Amino acid sequence: FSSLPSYAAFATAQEAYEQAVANGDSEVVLKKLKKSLNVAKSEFDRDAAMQRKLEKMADQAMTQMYKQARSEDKRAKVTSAMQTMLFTMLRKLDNDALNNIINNARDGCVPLNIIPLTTAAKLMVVIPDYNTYKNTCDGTTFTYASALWEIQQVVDADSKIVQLSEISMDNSPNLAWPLIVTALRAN
Amino acid sequence: AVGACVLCNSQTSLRCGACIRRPFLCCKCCYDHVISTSHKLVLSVNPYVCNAPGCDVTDVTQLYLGGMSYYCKSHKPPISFPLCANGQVFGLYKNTCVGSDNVTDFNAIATCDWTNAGDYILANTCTERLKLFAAETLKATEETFKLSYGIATVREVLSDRELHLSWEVGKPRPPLNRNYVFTGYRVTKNSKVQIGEYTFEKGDYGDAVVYRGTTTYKLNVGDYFVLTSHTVMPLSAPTLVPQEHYVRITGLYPTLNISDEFSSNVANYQKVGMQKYSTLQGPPGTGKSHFAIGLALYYPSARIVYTACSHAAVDALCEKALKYLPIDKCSRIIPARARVECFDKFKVNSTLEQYVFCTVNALPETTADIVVFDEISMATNYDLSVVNARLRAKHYVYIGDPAQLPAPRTLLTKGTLEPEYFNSVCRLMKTIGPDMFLGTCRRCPAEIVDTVSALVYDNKLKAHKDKSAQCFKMFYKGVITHDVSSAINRPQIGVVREFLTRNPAWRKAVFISPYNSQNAVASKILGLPTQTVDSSQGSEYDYVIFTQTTETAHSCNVNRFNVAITRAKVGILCIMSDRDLYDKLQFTSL
Amino acid sequence: AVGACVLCNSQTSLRCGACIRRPFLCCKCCYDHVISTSHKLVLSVNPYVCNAPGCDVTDVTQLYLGGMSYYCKSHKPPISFPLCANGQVFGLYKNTCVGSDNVTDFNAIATCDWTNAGDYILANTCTERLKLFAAETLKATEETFKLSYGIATVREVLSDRELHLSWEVGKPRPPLNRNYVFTGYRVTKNSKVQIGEYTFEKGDYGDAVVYRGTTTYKLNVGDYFVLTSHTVMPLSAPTLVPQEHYVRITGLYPTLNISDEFSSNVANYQKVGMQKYSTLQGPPGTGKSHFAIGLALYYPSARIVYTACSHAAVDALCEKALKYLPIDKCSRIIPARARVECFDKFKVNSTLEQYVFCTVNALPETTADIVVFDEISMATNYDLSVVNARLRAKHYVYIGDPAQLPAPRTLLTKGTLEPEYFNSVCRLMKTIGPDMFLGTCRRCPAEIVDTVSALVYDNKLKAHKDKSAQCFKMFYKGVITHDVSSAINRPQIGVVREFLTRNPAWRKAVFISPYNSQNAVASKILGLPTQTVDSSQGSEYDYVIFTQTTETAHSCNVNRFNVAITRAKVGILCIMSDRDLYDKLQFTSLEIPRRN
Ligand SMILES: Nc1ncnc2c1ncn2[C@@H]1O[C@H](COP(=O)(O)OP(=O)(O)O)[C@@H](O)[C@H]1O
Ligand SMILES: [Zn+2]
Ligand SMILES: [Zn+2]
Ligand SMILES: [Zn+2]
Ligand SMILES: [Zn+2]
Ligand SMILES: [Zn+2]
Ligand SMILES: [Zn+2]
Repeated sequence: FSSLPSYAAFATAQEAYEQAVANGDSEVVLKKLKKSLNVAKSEFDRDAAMQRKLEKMADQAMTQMYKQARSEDKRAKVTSAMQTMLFTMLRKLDNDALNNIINNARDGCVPLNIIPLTTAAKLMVVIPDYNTYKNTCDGTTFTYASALWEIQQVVDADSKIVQLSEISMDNSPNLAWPLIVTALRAN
Repeated sequence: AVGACVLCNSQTSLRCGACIRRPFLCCKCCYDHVISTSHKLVLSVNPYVCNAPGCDVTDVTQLYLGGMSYYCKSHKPPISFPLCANGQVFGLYKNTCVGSDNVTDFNAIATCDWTNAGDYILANTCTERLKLFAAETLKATEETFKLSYGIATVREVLSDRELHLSWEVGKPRPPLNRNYVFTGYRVTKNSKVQIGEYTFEKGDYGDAVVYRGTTTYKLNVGDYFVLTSHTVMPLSAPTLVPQEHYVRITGLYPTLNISDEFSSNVANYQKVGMQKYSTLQGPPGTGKSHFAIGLALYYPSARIVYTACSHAAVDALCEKALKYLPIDKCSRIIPARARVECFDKFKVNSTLEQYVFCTVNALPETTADIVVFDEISMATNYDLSVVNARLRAKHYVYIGDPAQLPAPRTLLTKGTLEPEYFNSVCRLMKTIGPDMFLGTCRRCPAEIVDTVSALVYDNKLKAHKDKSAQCFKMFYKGVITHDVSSAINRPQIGVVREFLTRNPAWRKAVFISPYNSQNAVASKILGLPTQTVDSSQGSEYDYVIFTQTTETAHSCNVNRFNVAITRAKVGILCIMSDRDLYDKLQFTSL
Repeated sequence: AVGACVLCNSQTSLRCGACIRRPFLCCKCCYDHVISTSHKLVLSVNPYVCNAPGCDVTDVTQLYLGGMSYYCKSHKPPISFPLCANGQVFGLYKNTCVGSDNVTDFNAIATCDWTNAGDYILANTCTERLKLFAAETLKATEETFKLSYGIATVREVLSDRELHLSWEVGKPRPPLNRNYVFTGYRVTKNSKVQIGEYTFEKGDYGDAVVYRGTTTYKLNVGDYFVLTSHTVMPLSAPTLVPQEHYVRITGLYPTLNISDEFSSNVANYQKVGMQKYSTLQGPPGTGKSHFAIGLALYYPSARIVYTACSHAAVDALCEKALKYLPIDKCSRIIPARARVECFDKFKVNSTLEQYVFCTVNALPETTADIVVFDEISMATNYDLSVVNARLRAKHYVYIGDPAQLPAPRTLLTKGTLEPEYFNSVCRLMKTIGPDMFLGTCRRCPAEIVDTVSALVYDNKLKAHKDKSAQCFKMFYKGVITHDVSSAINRPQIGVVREFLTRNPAWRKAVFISPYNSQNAVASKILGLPTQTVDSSQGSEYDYVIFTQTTETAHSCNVNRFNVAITRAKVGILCIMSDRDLYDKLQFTSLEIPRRN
């Protein structure tokens, strides 16, 4: 605070006080100087305290209000991301089998656990060992859930392609053994 | 949500309340605007009101920070500061408010009523962004006005296609045409549901109106048809792209030895190529849309899209392109409504084509290589930047003629508008001249070009064909309603009906009537090829019939008549009511 | 994350953000640099700008550190404190920083534009660490300037190796050279997938140029070729190896009396070993690389490395070694790089062969007993520091002529560089002397050797094999069809068209020329395999065709003429307008119709 009315009034009070001190006037003049100095101090108090008090509240209001603007921007970004994910996900399902089994239903509501059971287009099978591999997906094709599936590509744990001819009793203890078998729907 | 200012374009996030479009303003700019205008409402991350519920002061002149919110003096907390800054308004960003003073024009933009030509001419003189904002707010004003239109408190219905219309008292009962959109609302103490997109045109005879809706019931008594308004979207692209000069061709594929009428225009086509764009300023009838198809013949290789203002012009363009260019490389995009018919022979809205056509309001947001636009006079500056935003190509072509009639602009009821100030492009055309010009009206023979060049145009126009000796006139007045009910001259219709037999090849002469009621009643009586001027804009016919109803600022317009006569090919017969206007031309009277 | 002051070697944790290379600086050094230059951006362990939300106060002086974070003056906490004060800047090692006096030159290099010759001489004389920093930032500026050119797009597609270019109007078109590869970006529905790098070559015709691409993908209209970027790695090892001497021949085993054909340099071979490094100056076309092969044969057991700035030069050196040095020999120069076809002889990286020959662009960081560096004028201090970092031997040889073509320095638009200012090797050779001399241009005609001796030399060059058909056909320069920055002069070939079907014996010639694109126009109509003046300096030929361009400052270079005709062995013919040089070159000039 250096450009306030109290600043100027205290400055001229000090000018008068120092002028009369250098003049060396009566003690009553000294008392007048002391009174002027003291009223200049009090006038300078609020004009150098109130503005500082308002400064902090103005600054904190600025900070809170910037934070609110940032919040709104983040909200917009997440909304756009969510809706674009929904729309990009839905467009890889509409097999007519879905319409078929929805219409055949009595009102429309069908349990969730059957939708991937009937309208799915690809099957993934995870296998613990060779013995289980025997009595399940044996040969180039097999059946499960009342349909025909033909094997297409087989990978190991480390995501390396494994040839079907390598899967055998004697060759078994040479592979990572969560074997993943991916297959398609034979119509 | 933060942006730049407009006058100073500094980064800020303040908006005005009373300003209808609510634009971004900086601190100093907003302070100036609220000091000058009567706008006493500012928008920010929150509205500005006296937070005390016992007060409802929204004026920015006085508002006191009540800790975190705004207060009046009667509710101002002790330790609190008014938020009217030192000649600014307190808020988002103050340390980067660049100064700019051209606020007075901006204040006037948010002030005037758009009833005086000074408003419109001043609008087309400010900063680009200010021009866009003015066009946007004008469009919004028009939408608000047309919203406050008639509420047809009807009472009777004739048929499944025909009904009786009656209206309320106080609001403007709008005219009836296929252009407008209406819908009835079932007032049954509830269920005020839309009855469908209902269009309306006046019936054939008497107190009869023909009604057609998207759904069609047999309408009841208590309903009403209110005109709703469509929203206006903001835009960012410039109205006009900058010019750049080149040296060689800009990558276009020619066709050697294709035609002959356009090898002379090959120099003009290359002049277009050596720049980012080019325009066309010439009289109607003389290689306008025809300078177009040959130019396409010069470089018929790129995948392109075009359009036009109205439907007749684009349909004629489609026919011309079919005549010259191969059919299966061109398309015409149609709208969803399509209540007004179009080229009903071509591809039904095939956006996947090499040389595409469409209308102004149904343009897609794809791009092309070149493009041409029709009749800049009929268009505003808003749609120019609209197509600039949605479509961005490497070459642009614009056609137009200042002598043509401009867009309606119905709110301007005072004075005439100079042809240059029709849009920005017309001002540029009249100030810097054309890019290429053609002046020899080819469809009309020498007598018509002589009449138009002697009377309204400059004595420079010429033609290629001699007089066809099919000029005739008529002057007797007739009687009209004189009390609203736009003028209808029935005795002239009767005399035309009685006479026509003597004129053998005039049975299919294109009848002209700018007034909708006369336009309908003429076809109702006999069935001539009825037409209006507005819809004759950019058309052309062997046999035409023009009919002047009475005298008025509309019917006495020089531009209206001269654009009406530029559509004569081999034959025409037209009538007046005005003496000196009858004497002005240089044809045979009879 | 910490380091020693670049101007004090004082440990510190401060680097100037506004400077390019931002090395470590002591508090006093950083204070001086920030208070002198407008570089009000210092990168400490964290940036320094205000931590208040939305405040972008940048100047350190305006910044005050507060509650464990920096602040603007407005957001200052109740206990505030300025950063820049007391002649220092706050940070670690603050009290223990030493301070030196190198503020002015550091500011100059941090603010110079490298366009004027002052930067090179400054970098050629300044402190060793300052030399390294200047070389690093010089190459960085060179890379950034090249990275400001225009993007090449398509106008239409012709074939797998033909295509019309559609440059952006208003952008500097990069020269369609071999060393100009641009990655091909095609954009579809995004699918902003690169299609590989493509280099262009202006054929004998229009915009459709013949191009070589890394991949054989179809050239689509929706594809362009953006410039391929480059990076600069920091260099720490010094440029010049310090000069040492030894009383006895150390690290080298002398042979007795073998290879007497270079007995004029055997005493020189021993004295090179008794010093640490011994540069050698040899006039163009002199017994260069003959000293090298003699020294290599004199020390067969010692491991030796050849080094040349040019791929053509190192190819010439390796061919000379193949002809002379026994094959215990290889030239591990370039695996697949260097569009100019370098060796095709042996391994590129085995590090088991003895006489390993290489180039800076693929130097292996290994060690040998000795190493010889040739063509020491066409290189910069950056590459010298690079090669000194890569290899490290017991004795070093830097053979080169100051009177040759220096490094290109395409930004050297103001003035030029003296043969002493080309690099610090050139400086050391030209301050006190190359501490060696070998002048005998016997492989070139003695007549042209004498004329060169009368051109800019002091008649100290002697040779043999005089005259023959030496001439200079004085044909005026015609129309200059410079499609690229370099000037194409086909009317000069307009008289070479009468030097193609007329000469019964002048067929095995190597046409040298000043400009690269006027060599490209000879490559358009190939009367003989031609080479640019840059591929000269190290391999000579019997006949040399020579056609110049208009009287520009490039073709008129006397050193260019020297290095161009020193590749001739028996005869020479030059096509210049020849306004002044036709009188100093003592050849029997001819005309357009007089060739018999
Ligand atoms: N050079 C020309 N040769 C023959 N006919 C022309 C020529 N230029 C224009 N036309 C005729 O003009 C008609 C189209 O009108 P136009 O001259 O393009 O101006 P606008 O279409 O705006 O009135 C076409 O039917 C065409 O026959
Ligand atoms: Zn306002
Ligand atoms: Zn502003
Ligand atoms: Zn209140
Ligand atoms: Zn710096
Ligand atoms: Zn230091
Ligand atoms: Zn701050």
